[PDB]
Amino acid sequence: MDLKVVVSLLYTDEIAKMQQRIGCILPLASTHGTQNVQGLGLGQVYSVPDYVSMYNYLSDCTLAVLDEVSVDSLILTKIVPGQTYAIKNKYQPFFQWHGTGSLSVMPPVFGREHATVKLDIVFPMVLPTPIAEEVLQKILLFNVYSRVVMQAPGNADMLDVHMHLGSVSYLGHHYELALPEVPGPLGLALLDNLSLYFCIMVTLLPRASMRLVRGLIRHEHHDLLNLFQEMVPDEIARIDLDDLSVADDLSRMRVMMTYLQSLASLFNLGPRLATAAYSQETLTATCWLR
Amino acid sequence: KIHPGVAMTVVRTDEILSENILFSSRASTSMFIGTPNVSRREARVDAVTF
Amino acid sequence: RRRLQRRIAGLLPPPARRLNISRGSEFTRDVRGLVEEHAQASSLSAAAVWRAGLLAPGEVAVAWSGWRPPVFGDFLIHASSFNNAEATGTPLFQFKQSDPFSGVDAVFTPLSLFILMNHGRGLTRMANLLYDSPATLADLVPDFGRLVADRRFHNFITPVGPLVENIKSTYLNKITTVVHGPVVSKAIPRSTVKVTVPQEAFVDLDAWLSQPCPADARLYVALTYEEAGPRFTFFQSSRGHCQIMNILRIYYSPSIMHRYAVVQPLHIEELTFGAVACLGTFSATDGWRRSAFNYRGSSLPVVEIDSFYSNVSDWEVIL
Amino acid sequence: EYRSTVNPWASQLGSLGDIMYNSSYRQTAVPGLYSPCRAFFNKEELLRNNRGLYNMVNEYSQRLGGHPATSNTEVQFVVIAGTDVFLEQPCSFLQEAF
Repeated sequence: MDLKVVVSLLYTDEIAKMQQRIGCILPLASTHGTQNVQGLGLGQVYSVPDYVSMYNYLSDCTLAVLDEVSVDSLILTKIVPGQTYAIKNKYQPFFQWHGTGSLSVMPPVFGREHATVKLDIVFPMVLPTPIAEEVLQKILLFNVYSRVVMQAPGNADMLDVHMHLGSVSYLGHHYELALPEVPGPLGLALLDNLSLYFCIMVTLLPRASMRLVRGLIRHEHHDLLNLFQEMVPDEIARIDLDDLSVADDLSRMRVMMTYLQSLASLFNLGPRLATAAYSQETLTATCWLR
Repeated sequence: KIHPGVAMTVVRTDEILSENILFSSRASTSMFIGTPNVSRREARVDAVTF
Repeated sequence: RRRLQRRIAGLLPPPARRLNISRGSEFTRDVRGLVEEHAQASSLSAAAVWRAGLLAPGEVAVAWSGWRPPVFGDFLIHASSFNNAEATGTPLFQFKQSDPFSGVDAVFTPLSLFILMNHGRGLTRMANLLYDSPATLADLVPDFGRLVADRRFHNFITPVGPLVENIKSTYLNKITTVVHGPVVSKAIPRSTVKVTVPQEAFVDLDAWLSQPCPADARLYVALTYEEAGPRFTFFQSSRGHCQIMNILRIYYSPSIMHRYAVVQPLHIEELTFGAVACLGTFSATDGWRRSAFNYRGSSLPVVEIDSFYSNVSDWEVIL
Repeated sequence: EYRSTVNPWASQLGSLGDIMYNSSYRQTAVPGLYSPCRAFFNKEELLRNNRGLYNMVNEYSQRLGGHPATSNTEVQFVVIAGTDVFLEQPCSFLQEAF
């Protein structure tokens, strides 16, 4: 079918800055012919930063590679799950790609100033899946460990969480990170709410697991495994309460199930883009929607 | 700089950038030429590859 | 504004969905125009290319149809890490090497991937016949035993789907595999290709249970961790992925407490009992015709999933 | 015919000149360096020439014969590309050294 999208709006250094990234992708607002500036990628959501809303917005709208930049227009083609494309790793945090590696799109956690073009347009980061999940874990534990040493200095140390969190590793590629060393408490940082979801679900997991095992074990034997895996947890989490207000317990269970499912849909990185044959000499890769 | 109790035979190798002479007789092989055939092997949206 | 009428004339006609044929022996031009799907490989003449229409944008049309063009990922492997008597239709598995700049990848067919499991502890007869030395394969993974020992072997291997063409080079073999799309060969007589998986490694999950039949019953791979060396089994099923994880847990229910009884999980990473991945779909009716596979000496039983549609997914852990 | 070997630290079976060199030559070895005496020591290469002369020379010219070494690089690596390198070597045929 017809795949082009012509959006209307620049000057010479803007031409060079947009020409630097003529192989990258960004989301749109709608799959129509003509659009405005505001319907382009990550502009209306990222300017307080918050990760989960941006991942929801990235899974919300479709995606598009851009092709050419004129003086007053940006010729760009949206991606459809039918046929394949050719995109580029032209992002300033350079994660080297590999053959038949699935590519992800996460909202930019590496600061505004790296993946941007100041006119606004905010490009999302493209990087492979094990690097994606490992940088998710190593930014989340960095968040909670920064909040703990902002609360209690005797629980952890700052260099104790930079010998193991400032670097990601994938097939020998030992990259570094731009970690925000001064987040500031009471929220107000990026990934401030995802840690705030993770802690609540890891707090309500004992009240969930014990209630589930005690409710499942009375139905005598559909399976042995619910009592077979009663030995693998510690007995500290076994003998916790066995009694609470079932109004309060049910409300806690419903909130933990909702936050668990939203968190588990977010830990799945989102729009998974699959490669076929990467060529580092050309910085291009065959890719299609999955 | 005294001799130890053992002797050594070094072994190396060498690269001779020659310029060879392939000589064959007339009507040795009987080659069979096929018709050229084009085929599409990857069809993206920016540039197809033949 | 009359040229727009000619443009909409050039843009209108869809593929023919219905056709009121009258008799069969007449063979009208209209039913031929319904059934004629354009080719992909033709002789090299500009009139012949024009009738073959390969220059048409995206999909083939003589100067959309529910059909997808296949992609062809290319790989490079050392000649000893692969046997040139492999079947055409066999799925392959890439192991990611640890060097940052690699160029030469490392691909394992399940026959070759078997001897990464047996050495260190019929089908194994053929796997030792084809790939004679395990030492020529025990080094493509640098640290196999440590990687099994912490149970992060599955997230290092991504399946790449079935094989198509093997230009039998001397030292650095170049293979072409379909990572996605209709699995069809690139040959001048464009012959059909059937994906084969060896029979002892492949247990059906339909007749393992012994009214709703869909058309697309998928094929699942599964790496499992055993204390007797890890195993690669394959699975045919006509269910959803939600069903495939539960019925695979019930299928692996002896092996989990087998591993629990023999090896206590001392650390926190041994608890992963392997994972699964959809290798793609095929026809649920004509599926899995048996066949035979001869090397020069012997013959293993082997299934043949015919007219396969490759679609890889990630790993979802069994537990 | 007056002495079996002229040195007894390499010509023997489990000798020093064999046990530090005659591992099985692999292209997929993680060190992968080029050891130039491996043509004189690999027993499997020492018994690949067990065939008579005609099928030896046809198998010598029909492929890269045995253990070639790379050019155009700084330190000599064993041959791993194989597409653009091409060379014959008589020391993988007559098993001697000058």
